[PDB]
Amino acid sequence: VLSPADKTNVKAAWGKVGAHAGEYGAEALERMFLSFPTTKTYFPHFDLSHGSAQVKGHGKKVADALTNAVAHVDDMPNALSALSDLHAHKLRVDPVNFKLLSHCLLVTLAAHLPAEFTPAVHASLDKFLASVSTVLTSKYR
Amino acid sequence: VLSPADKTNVKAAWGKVGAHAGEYGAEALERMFLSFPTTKTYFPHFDLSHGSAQVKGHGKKVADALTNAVAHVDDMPNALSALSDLHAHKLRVDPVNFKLLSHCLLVTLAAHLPAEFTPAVHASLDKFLASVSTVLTSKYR
Amino acid sequence: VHLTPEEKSAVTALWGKVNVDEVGGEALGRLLVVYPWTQRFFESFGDLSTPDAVMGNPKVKAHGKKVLGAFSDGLAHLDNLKGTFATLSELHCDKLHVDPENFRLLGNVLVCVLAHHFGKEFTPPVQAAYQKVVAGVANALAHKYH
Amino acid sequence: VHLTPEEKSAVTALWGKVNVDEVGGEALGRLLVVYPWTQRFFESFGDLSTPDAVMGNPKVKAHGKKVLGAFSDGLAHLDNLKGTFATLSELHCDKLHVDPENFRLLGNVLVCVLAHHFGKEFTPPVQAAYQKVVAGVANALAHKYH
Ligand code: HEM
Ligand code: HEM
Ligand code: HEM
Ligand code: HEM
Repeated sequence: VLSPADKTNVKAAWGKVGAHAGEYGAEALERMFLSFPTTKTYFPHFDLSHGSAQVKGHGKKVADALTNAVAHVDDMPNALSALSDLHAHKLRVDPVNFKLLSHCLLVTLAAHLPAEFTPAVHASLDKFLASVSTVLTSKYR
Repeated sequence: VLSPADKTNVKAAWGKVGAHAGEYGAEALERMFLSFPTTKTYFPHFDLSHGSAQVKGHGKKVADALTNAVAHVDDMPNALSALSDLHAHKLRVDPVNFKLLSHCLLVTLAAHLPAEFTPAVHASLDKFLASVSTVLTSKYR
Repeated sequence: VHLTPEEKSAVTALWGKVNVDEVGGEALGRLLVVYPWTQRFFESFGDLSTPDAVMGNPKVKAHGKKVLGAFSDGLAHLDNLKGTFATLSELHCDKLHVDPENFRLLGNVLVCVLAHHFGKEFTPPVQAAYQKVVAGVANALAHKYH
Repeated sequence: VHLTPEEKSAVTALWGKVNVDEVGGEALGRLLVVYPWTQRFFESFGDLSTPDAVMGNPKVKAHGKKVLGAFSDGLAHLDNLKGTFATLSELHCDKLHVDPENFRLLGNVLVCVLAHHFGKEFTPPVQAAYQKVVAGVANALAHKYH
C-alpha cells in the first residue's frame, strides 16, 4: 500500500539511524511503557525501570526486525511471518498497541534525526509502520 | 491477510447472496445513512430517504464492486485500483467510514443469511471488507 | 442517551424477545472469534484454539451470560449509564486494562448477534437506536479513562 | 486527566519555549500530509497537493495558530477541559462533522512536532505528560459524540 517515493525515505531515514537502531528501539519501547502504562502487562517478566537491560535487549531486536521489514518491504507478510505467529497467535497483542509503539517510534526517530523527519518522510514512515503492524497482527484465529 | 479458508466462506457467503447483491448493498447503505448520519455528507446531492432509487442504484454499484473484489482476491490493490483513486484522491473518505460501512454489510448479511453467518464465517467477511477498505483508502497523497 | 421515544419503543420491544441466556454468550464467542486478541483477557476459560470450542466453551456462555445482564441494566438506566457502569468501568480499565476500542467492537458485535436472530424484524431504524445504546454503554464503560 | 506536580512542571516548562507562531501550523501541516483525508475539511484553504504545498500555505499556518491557541487555553484549565472545549466540541462535532479519531491524530502529530523541535529535551517522562494532555483535549473535543 506504499509508494516508490515512500520507500526511498523509509531508507533515507533508516540510513541516518544505521547502527543506532538499538539505542532507538529502546527509547521507543521506553517512551511507550512510560506514556502508555497498560502496554506494560505484555511484559510481566520484565524489569521495565529506566535503563532496564532486558528492555534494551529487546530494543535492538525490534529495531533489527524493522531493518528487515525495510529491506524485504516488498514481501513483508512473508519475511515477518514468524513474528505474526508470535504476536497474533501466541502473545495475542491488541492491534491498538502497535499504534502506540509506532507513534513512539515516530517520536523517537523524531527527536534524533531532525533533518530526515520531513513532513513527506514522516508521512511515509507512518505508512510503513502501519503495514508492518497489520502484518504482525494478521494471522489471528 | 486472509487464510485460504477465509476465501472459502467468502464464496459460500457471496453465493448465498447472489441476486440479492444490489438489494443488500442498498440495505447496507441505508443502515449506514441512518445509524451513522454524518456519512450522508459525502452524498450531498442524493435523496437518501427509504426506497430511494438513487441509493439502490449505488447500492448495487457497490455490491458489484465487492463481487469483483471477491474475485481478484489476491491482487486487490490492482483490481480495485481505480476505486482507490475515487475514495482516496477525489472523495477523500474518512477511513473511519469504511469501518462503518463494513459493519453494516455485516449486520445486513447476518439478518438475511442465518444459514451462513456462523463465527468462522463472520470473521472472514470482516477480514475481507477491512482489506477492501484498506485499499480503497490506501492511496491518499 | 438522548434517544427519542421512537427509538425507546423499537428497542424495549425487541429486547423483551431476547434470549437472556443465549445472546450474551453468542456475542462474546463472536468477539473472541473475530477479534481474537480479545482472547488474551480470557486464559482462565481454557480451550479457544478454534471457533468451535470457543462457541461451545461453557465459561464463555457462562460469562456472556453476565455481560448481557449489564446491557439490559442500562437499557432501563438510559438517563444514567455513566453511573450504571462505574464499577464495571473501574474493573475493565484500572484492574483489567482492556482497551476501550474493544467495548465498541463488542457492542458492534452485539448488534450483529441481534441482527442474526431477529432477521428482518431488525430494521435499519432499530439498528440506529441500538447503535446509540451500544455507543452509550461503550463510552460509559471507558469513563475511567476520561 | 489529572497529571502530577512533577508533570505539570515539565509541561508548562516546555510549553513556554514553543514558538506559538510555527508549531500550530507545523502540526496542522503534518496532519494534512500524513493523514490526507483530513484535507477534505479544508478545501477553502487552497493549494495542498504536495507536502511543501501544504506546509508552505499560510492559510494552514494561520489556522494552526488558532488550534495551538486552544491547546494553550486547555493546558491552563486541565481541571475543566470538558467545559473549556464545550463550544469547540459543538463546533467540531455537530457543525463540522469531524470524526473524533482525527482529534486523536492531531494530538499525536502535535507530540511528534514537540519532539522534532525540542529534540532530546523532549524526554519520555515529558511526552508521557503531554500524552496525558492531548488525550484530554481529544476526549474533551469529542463530547458532543459522547
Ligand atoms: C513495530 C512493531 C513491532 C515489532 C517490529 C516487534 C518485534 C518483536 C520481536 C522481533 C520480538 C522477539 C522475537 C524473538 O526473539 O523470537 C518481539 C517480542 C515481543 N513483543 Fe514485539 N514488536 C512490535 C510491537 C509490539 C507491541 C505493540 C507489543 C505490545 C505491547 C509487543 C509485545 C511483545 C512481547 C510481549 C514479546 C515477547 C517478549 C519476551 O518475553 O521475550 N510487540 N517483538
Ligand atoms: C465496501 C466499501 C466501499 C465500496 C466497495 C465502494 C464502492 C463504490 C463504487 C463502485 C462507486 C462508484 C464508482 C464509479 O463508478 O466511478 C462508489 C462511489 C462513491 N462512494 Fe463508495 N464504496 C465503499 C465505501 C464508501 C464509503 C465508506 C463512503 C463514505 C460515505 C463512500 C462514498 C462514495 C461516494 C461519495 C461516491 C460517489 C457517488 C456519486 O457521485 O455518484 N464509499 N463507491
Ligand atoms: C461493553 C461491553 C461489555 C460489558 C457490558 C461487559 C460486562 C462485564 C461484566 C458484567 C462482567 C462481570 C463483572 C463482575 O461482576 O465481576 C465482566 C467481566 C469481565 N470482562 Fe467484560 N464487558 C464488556 C466488554 C469486555 C471486553 C471488550 C473485554 C476484553 C476483551 C472484557 C473482558 C472481561 C474480563 C477479562 C472479565 C473478568 C473479570 C473478573 O471476574 O475478574 N469485557 N464484563
Ligand atoms: C483536538 C485538536 C483540535 C483543536 C484544539 C481544534 C481547534 C479549533 C479552533 C480553535 C478552531 C476555530 C474556531 C473559531 O474561530 O470559530 C477550529 C476550526 C476548525 N477546525 Fe479544528 N481543532 C482540532 C482538531 C481538528 C481536526 C482533527 C479537524 C479535521 C481534520 C479540524 C477541522 C476544523 C475545521 C474544518 C475548522 C473551520 C471552522 C469554521 O471556519 O467554522 N479540527 N478548530
